[PDB]
Amino acid sequence: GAMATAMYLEHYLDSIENLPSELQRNFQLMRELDQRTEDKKAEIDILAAEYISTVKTLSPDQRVERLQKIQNAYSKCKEYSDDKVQLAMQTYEMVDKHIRRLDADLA
Amino acid sequence: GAMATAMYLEHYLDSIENLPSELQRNFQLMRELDQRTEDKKAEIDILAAEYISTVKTLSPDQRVERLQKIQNAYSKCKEYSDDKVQLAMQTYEMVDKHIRRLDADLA
Ligand code: NA
Repeated sequence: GAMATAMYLEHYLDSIENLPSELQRNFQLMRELDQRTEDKKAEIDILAAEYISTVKTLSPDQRVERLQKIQNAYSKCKEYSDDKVQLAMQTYEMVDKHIRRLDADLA
Repeated sequence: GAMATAMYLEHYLDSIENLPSELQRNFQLMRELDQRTEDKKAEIDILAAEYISTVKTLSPDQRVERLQKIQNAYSKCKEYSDDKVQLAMQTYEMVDKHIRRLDADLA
């Protein structure tokens, strides 16, 4: 059913500029949350790359410093990732609600 | 419009370094904007292809992840087409004002 997928997708995309109020909200919350996730990813990239290059210049405590510090950033990034997945599923019901009504009014 | 603008560029054919700064800026922005506009429309076609071809096997959370990217790109084209209209309007109204000084002077 690629026909219906496409048809519904199109009809949806012509409705973006006035979605339901709670749906815009959810998309905005997901955007802000995606930012927190993108930033923590770029942050982890540094701590990783920095640790790799400057690896030999480190004692046993200075190694256990960076790892236990990176563990904190990975754990934090995961909270965001897990939250997004929940906020996404919640939003999917709203999108399915909207497309059904949208396409009922177009029939 | 275009014809006026074509004749304006024909006047400076050799001496394009004489051509006003506000106008030389705008003529580039129009060319840059057209690339960014033409890229986003292509990106949307690919993203929509991915979505049509794999929606059946995608979980609700993943269906929303895809929909985020397509929405945002679709918003960006809408934005880039409003930008192109208003930039060409401003560029054309500038060219007209510059034509009135050169060719259509009141003396
Ligand atoms: Na006069």
